[PDB]
Formats: sequence, structure tokens, C-alpha cells
Amino acid sequence: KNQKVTIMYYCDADNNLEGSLLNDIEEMKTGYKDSPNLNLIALVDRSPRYSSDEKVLGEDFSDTRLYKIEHNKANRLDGKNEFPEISTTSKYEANMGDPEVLKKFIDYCKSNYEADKYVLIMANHGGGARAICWDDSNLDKNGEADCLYMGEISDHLTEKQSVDLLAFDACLMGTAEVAYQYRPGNGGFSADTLVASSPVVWGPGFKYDKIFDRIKAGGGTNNEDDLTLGGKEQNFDPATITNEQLGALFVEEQRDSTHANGRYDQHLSFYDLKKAESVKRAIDNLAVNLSNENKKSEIEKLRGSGIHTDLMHYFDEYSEGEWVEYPYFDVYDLCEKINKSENFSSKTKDLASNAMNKLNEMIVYSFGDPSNNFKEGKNGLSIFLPNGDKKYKIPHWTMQSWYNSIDTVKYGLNPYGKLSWCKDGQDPEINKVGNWFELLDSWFDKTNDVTGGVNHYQW
Ligand code: NA
Ligand code: NA
Ligand code: NA
Repeated sequence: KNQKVTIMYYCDADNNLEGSLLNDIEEMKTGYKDSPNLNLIALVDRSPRYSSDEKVLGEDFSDTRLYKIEHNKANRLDGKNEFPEISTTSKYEANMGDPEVLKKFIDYCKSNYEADKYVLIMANHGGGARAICWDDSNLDKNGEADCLYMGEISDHLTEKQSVDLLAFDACLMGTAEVAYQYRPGNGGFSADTLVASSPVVWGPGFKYDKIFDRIKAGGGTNNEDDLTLGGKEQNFDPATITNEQLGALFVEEQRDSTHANGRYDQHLSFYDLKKAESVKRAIDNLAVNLSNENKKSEIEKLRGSGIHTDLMHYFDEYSEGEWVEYPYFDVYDLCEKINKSENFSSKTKDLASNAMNKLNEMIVYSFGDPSNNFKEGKNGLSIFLPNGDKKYKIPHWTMQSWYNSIDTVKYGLNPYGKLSWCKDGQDPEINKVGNWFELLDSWFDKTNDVTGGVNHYQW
């Protein structure tokens, strides 16, 4: 009733999105309403090549800094003990792709700005369940920009850094694997609720000024209609705001901002992550059935290929590169087409209906393309469904060994796997499918000896 809310903005502007993220910070300063129940602490890492702005944060710089944002104001902070490399006069360059930096940021905010509710907004690029936050200041073992892999974040972060809400201001983050990775009760770092978009997010990103202009005490409303909650858009007191109200804020303001500019391809969803497991298990059941009834042909006919797909998806199907990297399809649409197709038995239909029920329970709010018959609260979550047999000649599935449960670098594959979505629910028996990962591996890996085929996993 008199809670305090700390919002931690992990701003990785060390890339081409620097100007957009500086505009986002300006929007935060504009919309932020000063209150003793609210804190906005931002770890901003800028770039030395793109934007040369000096009006948002007071000067032009290229290092990593800690700021506290208030109305029309951003005061630079000291790193103190949790981040001793950062001071009010330091010139420290951080690697935002290093999960230890994110860990130090979360610990700093929890130590110096204690609160009853924690929100974590991670802002950068995004690439599904593989990664997030690419940093141009540090190069990996391939000469590319270092990034945060989901399994890497789980490996380095513990339960001490768990948050109440996790917002991904990045592309292609609303996947079932991502939501399951950070579910509460996984033993380590987790988020009670997740805000994410299944497809790419447009340039402007989130309309933070409107969001923070609605995080205000005193009650009241504006004249704008609320299409997620019904009625008029309400103001939510920081002393009493809940996870659901903040998520509805994100979803509704993104809907209004995107549709105002005629961008009906944009999406955003709010998930209760304590339902994530309930969805995963559900899909897993379906997966087992899909293995036992030899339905690879029918699922491939539902998914499609090339530019001819009828499943609701969140990538540019005209780009084979996106087919290889982000073949993410809507889970609810897949289960609905299974349940309504005449190429599936009654058992498969019932398992798909159970998956739909769990999905409806998980996805609290969502908005999408109305021309695609988007079902709010049902559509809005994606799942990895590759064209594993299509050759590029190299098959797609061999280029997707990152979608794995193992330590891929330890087995010579491309950086990082360790996705709990792929690990949990595996059937230890050989030639036996236990979960979605093993189903895909059984469908697309042509050899299954002890060496584990192309992804070094024996299903
Ligand atoms: Na950096
Ligand atoms: Na509205
Ligand atoms: Na394999």
C-alpha cells in the first residue's frame, strides 16, 4: 500500500541504436513524475561513433555511466562498492554483453535503491532464444560484437538478482523458450512477469514518456480509451502499482504509439512467467504424441516453407537468413491449426487444446496484427519451428545447433546453448522423444549415434 518500486534500465547504446536509446532516456525524463515511491536507475553504455548528443545526459561521452533519472533531470551517480569501476568522474568502458556487468548493475540497484518491487528494462537488439544486448566495444572469439546469451545469463546470474518484472526492449524476445528460461522457481535468476515482443520492434521502441506519465499518484484518468484493461486509461500510483498494471501500461502504450503511425505489424505481450512451465510441459506432451504418431509431414505442411507459410509467424519469410536464424511461429496458432486440422487424431487434438488452455492462462495481455486475426491473450508467444531439412549445400538444422541443452562451446559448436527449455523433460532413453527439442532433433538430425548427430545430442 506504500511500496517502493525500483526500475533498472540496462541501456546498451554501444551500437547503431544509440540515438534511439538517448531519445528513450529523454522520453523517460519527460514522463517521469517525482515520487518517494519510485526510482529510475540507468546503466547507460554509449558508442564513440554514432550519436554525438550532449543534450539528454548533459554532455557527449562514449564510456559507461550510472544515472538516476527524475523529472527533466538525470544526475550522475557513483558506483560505490557494487560497481567500483564507475564513479562521477570515471571513464570506464563496460562490456554490456558480459553477464557479470548486468549482475553488478542489478546488485548495485538492489543495494543502493532498495525497493519492494523490482523492474528490469533491458534495451538493445534481440535475437530470439539463442541472444540480447550486442556490444561493439568487446569482440568475441569470432571478431563479432559480444552479446548476452539466455543460457549465459542463467549461468552467471543467481536467485539474488531476481526481479518482479522483466521488460525486453529488444526484437524477437517473446518466445516460449525465453519465458521458460527465466520462470520463477528455476533455482536461479528469474522474473515473475515478462514484457516482450515476438517479432522485431520498430525503431522508436517503447513510448516511455506515456508509460511514465501514467505511473503517477492521485488516481484520475485521461480521455484515452484503454483497449487492454477496458474503460479509460487509468493512472497507477507507484505505491500500489502491481505487475499486471505495469504490464498493461507497457502493452497499451506500445499499442497506441505503434497504431498511431499505422504500424500494425508491431506486437507486444505480457506474460505471467509462473505459468511458463505449465505451457512448456503441455507442449512437451504434444511433442511426445507428435513423435509417436509420425507427424513430421503434417507439421511441416502446417509450418510451410520459403514464402509459402500459413502459420502465424514473426520473421520475414522472404529472407532465408531469417528462416535460418529466427524461424519463430505463434504457439497458439500452431496448436489451433493442429486442433482444427483433419490430419490429426483425437489425442493430438486434445493435447493441442490443453496447450491452448495453458497458453491462454500464461499470456495476460497481447496486441497484434488484426489482419492476421490476432487473438488477444492467446496469440503473442512464439516457438522455434525450423525448416530443418531445407538446404542452404547445408541443412538448416545443422546451423541451429545453438538451439540446444548442452554446452555447445565445449563440444566445438557455435557459442552457447544450455537452454533449460531443451534440457528439462528430455527422455533419457535412446530414440525416445521427451520434449520439443528432442522432437525437432528426431525430425531433422539424420544420424543418432552416441556422437549425437549434428548438434552433439543423442535423442
Ligand atoms: Na561497451
Ligand atoms: Na488507447
Ligand atoms: Na543429434
